[PDB]
Amino acid sequence: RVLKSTEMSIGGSGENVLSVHPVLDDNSCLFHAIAYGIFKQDSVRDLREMVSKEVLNNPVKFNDAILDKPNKDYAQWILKMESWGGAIEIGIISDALAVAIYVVDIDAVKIEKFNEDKFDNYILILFNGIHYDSLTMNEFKTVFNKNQPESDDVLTAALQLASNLKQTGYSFNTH
Amino acid sequence: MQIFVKTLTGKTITLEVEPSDTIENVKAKIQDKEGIPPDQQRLIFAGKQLEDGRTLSDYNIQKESTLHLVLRLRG
Repeated sequence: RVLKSTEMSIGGSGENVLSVHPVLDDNSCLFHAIAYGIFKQDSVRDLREMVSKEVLNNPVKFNDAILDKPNKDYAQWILKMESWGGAIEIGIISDALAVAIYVVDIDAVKIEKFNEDKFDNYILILFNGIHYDSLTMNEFKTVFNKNQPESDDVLTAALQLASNLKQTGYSFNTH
Repeated sequence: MQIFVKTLTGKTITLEVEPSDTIENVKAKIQDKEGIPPDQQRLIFAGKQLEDGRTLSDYNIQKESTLHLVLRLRG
């Protein structure tokens, strides 16, 4: 078989395939992407609220300068379905679910890791600059473990996939 | 000179800089060590949002000063 543009071979074994799992293009795609990786059953409400809660409950770490916004404002703001999640949400969600979250950054051709040295299990979400999707192996596995050999083959696959997607113009970016 | 950068994900990281290094240089140094694009980086020292153009001496950042790094990545 010949792979689709959203797919990438993993390792030389030839059995395994990494692929984009596209999520709804609304304003909460970051949450769809994480929810798919971890719960495989869409949640956005629960995810937004846990971020907002953690923010309220620790104004010292998440102080106004860190947040670029008054602690109380951001807690309210991130509860709105039109508010775009980003690094701050990822960090909190990662902590709270004891799973690392790796952003496969298409425009940068880099992988930005969150909590990779606290948690050995991780998911991959695919960031095209304005949108998030999820990444699966063989369309059934979404949680990987950085201590297994498969893991490097997977990360290598993610990078090539990112590279292919950037080349074919699915990148966009904003800064 | 040696300064520290702490992330919201509990990571502490040691840079080697100079008072005349710009925040940009520091951001590049962070890219080189952590693989994060500078355009996705916000740096904070002493409740200030540091600007790409100013230098480290401008913010009195010196030996064993700790910087805070927050990413963007909004989608």
